[PDB]
Amino acid sequence: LDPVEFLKGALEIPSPSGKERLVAEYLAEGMQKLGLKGFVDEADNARGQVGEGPVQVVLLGHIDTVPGQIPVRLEGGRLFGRGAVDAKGPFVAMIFAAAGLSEEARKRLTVHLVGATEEEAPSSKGARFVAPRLKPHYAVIGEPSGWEGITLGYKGRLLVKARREKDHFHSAHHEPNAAEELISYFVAIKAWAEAMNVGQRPFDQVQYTLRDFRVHPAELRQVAEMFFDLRLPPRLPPEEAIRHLTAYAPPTIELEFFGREVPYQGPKDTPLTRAFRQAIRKAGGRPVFKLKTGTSDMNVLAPHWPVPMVAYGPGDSTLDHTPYEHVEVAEFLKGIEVLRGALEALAQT
Amino acid sequence: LDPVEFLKGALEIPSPSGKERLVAEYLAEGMQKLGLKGFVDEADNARGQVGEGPVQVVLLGHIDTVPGQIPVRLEGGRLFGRGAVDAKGPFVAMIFAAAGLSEEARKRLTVHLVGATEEEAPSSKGARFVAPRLKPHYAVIGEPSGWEGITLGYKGRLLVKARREKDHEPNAAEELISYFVAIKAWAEAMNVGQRPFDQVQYTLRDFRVHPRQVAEMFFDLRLPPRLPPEEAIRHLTAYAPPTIELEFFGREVPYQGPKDTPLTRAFRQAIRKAGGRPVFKLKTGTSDMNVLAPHWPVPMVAYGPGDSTLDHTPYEHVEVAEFLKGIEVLRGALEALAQTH
Amino acid sequence: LDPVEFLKGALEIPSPSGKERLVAEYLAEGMQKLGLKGFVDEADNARGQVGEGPVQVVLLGHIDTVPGQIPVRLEGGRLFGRGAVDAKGPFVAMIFAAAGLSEEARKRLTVHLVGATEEEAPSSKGARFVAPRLKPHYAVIGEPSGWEGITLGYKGRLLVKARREKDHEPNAAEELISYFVAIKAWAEAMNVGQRPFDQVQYTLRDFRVHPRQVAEMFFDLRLPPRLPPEEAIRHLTAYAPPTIELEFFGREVPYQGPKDTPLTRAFRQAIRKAGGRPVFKLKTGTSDMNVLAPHWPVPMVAYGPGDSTLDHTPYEHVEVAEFLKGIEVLRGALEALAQTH
Amino acid sequence: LDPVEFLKGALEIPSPSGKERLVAEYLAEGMQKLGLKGFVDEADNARGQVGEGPVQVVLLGHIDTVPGQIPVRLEGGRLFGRGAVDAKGPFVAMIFAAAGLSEEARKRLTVHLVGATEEEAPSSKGARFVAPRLKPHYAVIGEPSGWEGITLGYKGRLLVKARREKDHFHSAHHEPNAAEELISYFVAIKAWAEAMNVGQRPFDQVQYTLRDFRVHPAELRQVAEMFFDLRLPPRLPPEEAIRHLTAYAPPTIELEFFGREVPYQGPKDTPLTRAFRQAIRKAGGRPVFKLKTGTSDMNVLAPHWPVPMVAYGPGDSTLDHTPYEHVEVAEFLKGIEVLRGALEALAQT
Ligand SMILES: N[C@@H](CCCC[NH3+])C(=O)O
Ligand SMILES: N[C@@H](CCCC[NH3+])C(=O)O
Repeated sequence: LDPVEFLKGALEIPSPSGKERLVAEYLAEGMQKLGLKGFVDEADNARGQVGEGPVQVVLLGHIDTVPGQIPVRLEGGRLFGRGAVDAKGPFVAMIFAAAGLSEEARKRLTVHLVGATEEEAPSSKGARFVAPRLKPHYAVIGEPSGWEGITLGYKGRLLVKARREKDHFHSAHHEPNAAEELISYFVAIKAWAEAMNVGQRPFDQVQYTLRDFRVHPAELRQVAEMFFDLRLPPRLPPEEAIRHLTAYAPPTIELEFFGREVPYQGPKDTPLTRAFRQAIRKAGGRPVFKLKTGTSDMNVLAPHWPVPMVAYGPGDSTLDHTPYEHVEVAEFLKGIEVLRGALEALAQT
Repeated sequence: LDPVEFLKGALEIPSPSGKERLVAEYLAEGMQKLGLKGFVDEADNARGQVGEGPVQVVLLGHIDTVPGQIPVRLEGGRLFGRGAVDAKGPFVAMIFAAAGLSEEARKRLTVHLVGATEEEAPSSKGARFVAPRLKPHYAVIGEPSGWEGITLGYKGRLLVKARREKDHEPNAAEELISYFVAIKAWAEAMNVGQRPFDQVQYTLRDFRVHPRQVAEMFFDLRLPPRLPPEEAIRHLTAYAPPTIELEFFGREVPYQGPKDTPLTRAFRQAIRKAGGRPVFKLKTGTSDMNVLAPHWPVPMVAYGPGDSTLDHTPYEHVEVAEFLKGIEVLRGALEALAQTH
Repeated sequence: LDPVEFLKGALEIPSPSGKERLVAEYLAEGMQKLGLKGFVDEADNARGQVGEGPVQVVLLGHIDTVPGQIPVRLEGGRLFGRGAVDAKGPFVAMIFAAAGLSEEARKRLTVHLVGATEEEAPSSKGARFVAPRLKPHYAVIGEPSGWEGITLGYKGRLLVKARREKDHEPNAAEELISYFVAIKAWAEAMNVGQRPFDQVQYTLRDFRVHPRQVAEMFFDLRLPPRLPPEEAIRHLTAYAPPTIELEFFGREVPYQGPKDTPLTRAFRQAIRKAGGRPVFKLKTGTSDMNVLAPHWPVPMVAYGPGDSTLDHTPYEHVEVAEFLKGIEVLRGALEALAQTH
Repeated sequence: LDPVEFLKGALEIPSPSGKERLVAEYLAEGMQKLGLKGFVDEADNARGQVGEGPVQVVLLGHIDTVPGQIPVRLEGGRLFGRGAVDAKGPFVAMIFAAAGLSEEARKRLTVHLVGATEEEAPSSKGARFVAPRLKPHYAVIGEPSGWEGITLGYKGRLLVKARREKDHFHSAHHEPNAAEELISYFVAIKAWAEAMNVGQRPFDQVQYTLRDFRVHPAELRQVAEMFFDLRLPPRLPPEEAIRHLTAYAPPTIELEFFGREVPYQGPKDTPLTRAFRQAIRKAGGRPVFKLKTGTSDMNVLAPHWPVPMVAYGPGDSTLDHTPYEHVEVAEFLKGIEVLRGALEALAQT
């Protein structure tokens, strides 16, 4: 069973959020064959396990991707595919790493593998299913950090739907219509963020994105709806961010919040962090700590698992969600090498 | 034929822009019966004609409405329905006023009746159909002035489609918002110290986002005399970088006619005789008056019973008493200017 | 002593906050002469006292003004000057009303007169000096209500200094602007649908830029009952990142007293007897009523002749007739509540 | 006469705008000694000349600096001083370059040197004095481009003073006061620029800077004043930019415009451009074309001299106006070398 050919076959199985079963089965097979006792759980996660040691470590990735396949090709040193980077590659690298684990290490560690479902959706159903069922001492989240990167944190998230409906009236009267009231709210949110962001590094900025806007063709009534989202710095968790957005909203506007995720930023010096620092050096690289603008199951899991936790994976995260998503094979391989080393170093304490 | 019941039956026939034929039919029927030689023209306008005299008077209204039907009912002295005020009401008032003209006036005037199609749309197809097919000495536009009101002017108009196309920092939609916010701030600065007729009005009609990335906005400007379409277009294209593509359509010139005119004097007398106090008005929407001024270089006002603040609202209605006063005023004004000739 | 000429002489003495001594002197003099045992206290307040009765009534006004002297003149029935309305006028009206009290009332009431210092400043030093030195059963605050007007309430207040300090993309000044623009947008959203008394008012008082780079702003908020100082402070500090430093001072609680009270009833009678129609008012500024409510848990209103829209303007004046009606109303109200006791 | 010691002595003579005479005299001396016939003109420019050829080339720098000396020290390979980079170094490099010119080149070229006054002020008096007096075939503007850089353009400029005065009134009334009306104008300008800048590279963006804001302590009247400036892309020259700012200003606001400068962006392939491309290669570097966000006498002179023109100078322009302004000596020297080569290559056609 070869790392890159196993990944390729993973990439070839489409797995938009909610439709992960086929790939879970595949990942579970490969894990069965590698001695990781693979299976597919009640949430359709790809599950595995190796080792019998008392130190519980969870290697948790996600096996869903954003919708829309890209044809898979190995060409040059680059493997192309939806999920190459985000994040079938990272999770497959977890699988092979765990598969090549020392007897010494299978003595100190019990390593649980979770290919989580619906990480790309608001639910994170998969990570949430597993949260009350595992009690790790350490957790590694499979998201692309680059093979030399150790990511220490990810921003939180808030999804907002805003709505205005009112009686229709002539477009020449000075009173704003429903769409305009929504725009004006959004503009107020921009102003709020600009003030909130003064002097702040990107990890500490409130960021917003207008995702959708719809206006009903008006007849008796005007209806407009707006979907936006925020990426949340540590200083502004979701419940605080809701109080702010609510205070900036006039009473004419209906708000619905969802996809609440808390930010997470872990300390620079833990057993886990040293373990990866050492493994990247062994593998011949220069480790760099990273903080990421995105949101991951690290945010989802932090409230449940009060333990040292980082995110690691080969590949370049700026290829998330693009039509030419790919990883360098040599990077993917260094990725496996780093995961194994990190586990071994963990076991050597 | 009863004025109010005839209007009611007009309201009961949906005539959203482009689908005016059924109601034109009904209006033409009614005009036949009244001795107004009713018919439907090629542009599906309701047409009628009375009189033989040398001086041509056009009473031009419109018979399309914006969409959304209001259940038609008579209740508490008010007739409710889409078009009650804008502008089936005013046109029906024109029909009945014409129908009761003295034989004295029918020899001084020839009076043409046009229930125009597509006035609520960018085309104004209706009014543009008859523009070169009639040669008025005077013209009255049927839009709600209030029964004691005579409307001297309507703002011009410009419609705009803005488009932005990108690749998946801020996205196409957000960039269109920045444009919209700048044009708003521009309009506020241009408007400081101006009365409503002299203000620029800038409205977002629609905003469409398509998950490359692409977004469009449609805007609707109403234009004061100091800022006609080609001027407004120069500002807007100047504030748009080449990356935001603008399309212009629906251009109409503002119009504001003089306070003292034979038409104007006729209506003030007609109004006083009907027991009211006449009041000049400038309207902040746009009308077929704007479409027609460039073709008919003649005295022109807009008149009709009803309160224009109900235009396009879901409780559109006219007061019955006021509607009847509309009929009376029209007839007397028509009468007064037969006397001046 | 003539009321208007006495007021005039008061206006003619500058009393910007902190420099009230000369005019307190003059007011104390005048109160001596009137048999009101005039003096100047340690906080430089103008003080006076009349009556012997068990029920203490405080007529408290202020004698400082904002800076900028207006040439004092009597002209067209109007007395012009800094303080004419805010609030030398109301206090002088209180002096003369007290000076003409019946001997019947002088046995029911003891009436204290305070021309407070520094009411225009954050300190309100004056009113805070007397707060624990008097024990009123009722209190009247001398601020322009209009002669037919009785003021039930004034908004609270919060002052803010914002500072930003950097190294020479956007500069410190611009970043302070972003904060200001956000707090404005916050206030507009909080105010939608609220009457003025229930609105938050957010004013830029000063903006200082010093070419590291450093800039400061000073803001002045007026606060509705639903948003007192400590609440307003929680919003503002929440919307400020740590990089923008906020200082709070000048906090005053909003106050809005009940419509039906012996004080309130007294003034409505006094007003009717003076030939006017009494009207409750809520004022959008801040006053010593706000400073004093927390100390004097007793019925309280503000009253004085003059139109408060002239506060702080360069044409500040009171109409002479209205000023005299102020005297009359005050006296009658004082009289009416001696009768209820 | 040594390049770096001559520069050092230039840096030691303070020359804030308007007070350049002392340094002009010094620069003129050195030019006299080097055979460039130095003198100080009616505008206090440092003037020189070398060569008798029919091809007129002007090497024009500026000898004024922003106010505020920094103590001069040669330490490490770095020479510290107000003007090291902007722009006494560049002009001194012009002087020594011209001084070491071939006989072959003094035959084809007449090279005019101008150490212009008041370039850092709105006037640009010095460049404007010289504009009607020289008819170059080529012009090189002495501003720091880096020793490997050839700058092809600089943005234009507009200075704006805005004022509002009105009758004073109570701070609790909803009507905005004078300072607030000015802020609101500025905010409108921000919105205008944000829309103008959609999709635009920095050289093509309208940029603004609030320079000062004053509010009179109000007594009978409110007075507020605001000073800001714009850096102007090629698509928006100063007269167009005035129409825009004026349209966004309500009639209550008084505007005064000044320091109008037109943007300039020259073509990539001219005799001058090839001449510098070749000289940087000879000197062992990789030439890069640059467009700059700042404004220079290149903008001032372009309308007068319809000829190929670039900006060149050793040093890093991000040290303009900072308290530790300096140039690497070795860079300064490469700078001279490049200027000479460029002149020689010009003469060799
Ligand atoms: N009267 C309608 C339509 C104007 C366009 C004329 N074809 C309006 O104000 O929107
Ligand atoms: N009445 C003044 C001052 C209020 C502060 C009381 N010490 C104002 O509205 O600004």
